[PDB]
Amino acid sequence: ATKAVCVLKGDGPVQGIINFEQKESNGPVKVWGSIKGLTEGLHGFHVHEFGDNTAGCTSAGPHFNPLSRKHGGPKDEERHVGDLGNVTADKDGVADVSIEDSVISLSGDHCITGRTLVVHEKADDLGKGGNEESTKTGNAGSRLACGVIGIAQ
Amino acid sequence: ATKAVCVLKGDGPVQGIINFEQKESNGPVKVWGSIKGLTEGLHGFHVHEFGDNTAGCTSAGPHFNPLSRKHGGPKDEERHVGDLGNVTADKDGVADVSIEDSVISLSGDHCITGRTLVVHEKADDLGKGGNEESTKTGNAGSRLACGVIGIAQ
Repeated sequence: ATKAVCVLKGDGPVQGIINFEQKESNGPVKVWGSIKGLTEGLHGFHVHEFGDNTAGCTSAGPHFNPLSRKHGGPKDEERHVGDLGNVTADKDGVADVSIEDSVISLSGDHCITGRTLVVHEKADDLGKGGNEESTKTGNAGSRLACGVIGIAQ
Repeated sequence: ATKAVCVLKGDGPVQGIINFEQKESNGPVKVWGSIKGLTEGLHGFHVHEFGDNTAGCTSAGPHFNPLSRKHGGPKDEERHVGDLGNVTADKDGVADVSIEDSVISLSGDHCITGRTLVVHEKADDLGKGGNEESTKTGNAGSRLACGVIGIAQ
């Protein structure tokens, strides 16, 4: 696939549509779209391992981390595959997403189609938060909204 | 042993959890779950082509038919990869699913992970209905509930 999509929905007002494009299978994935319903500021934006919503966003499980690295920001060398850092919501609760990432893929071993994209409660501390949690999850909080990533047209 | 899962949802009361499992790359895919909120009797059960929920179950597009074949029943040679027949709702609207299919897969050209499972309004006529529509969609009509097929634990 060269296109994927995620419709992000949760228990609250957080909702959004996230588009993925990877026109070259060994090039970067472009991530763009919008999320509304958020508190102002920074929110962690991760790929978790399972496209399982059988019990809400918790059942997506951990970060997508198949190389078993430690948690970082997307620009770190030491990062999970799913560590896509933060989106930023304006004063109106709207987050315009514009990410380019060379670690996630739409195919192969780092393929994220069939897994889950999560927007979290607070900001991802990009591994620099100063406690044990920071280097495992980024302290980003609860899961506000999520959606299994699907093959798009 | 690769596993997949689907949570079905729509604008109405139809809700279900469907599980997929394929022990071996060549082997049969086991499909199993429950669907509630259905009118008693038979409902088309199909894999549609995109994991796109952006406008409800309608985004999911057509049947997953990569081999351009006529619609039939799962038991038929001539069918869509997506053609998993009908599930049966009991008098209380509950469909118990236990299925084994050897044309869908969780890998390869015929992989359904990132695609959409749809439970339809009507019985799918299995291509044995006597009209032009029968042999495209099986006259299963409306999409009651759908969900992107995601990677399970």
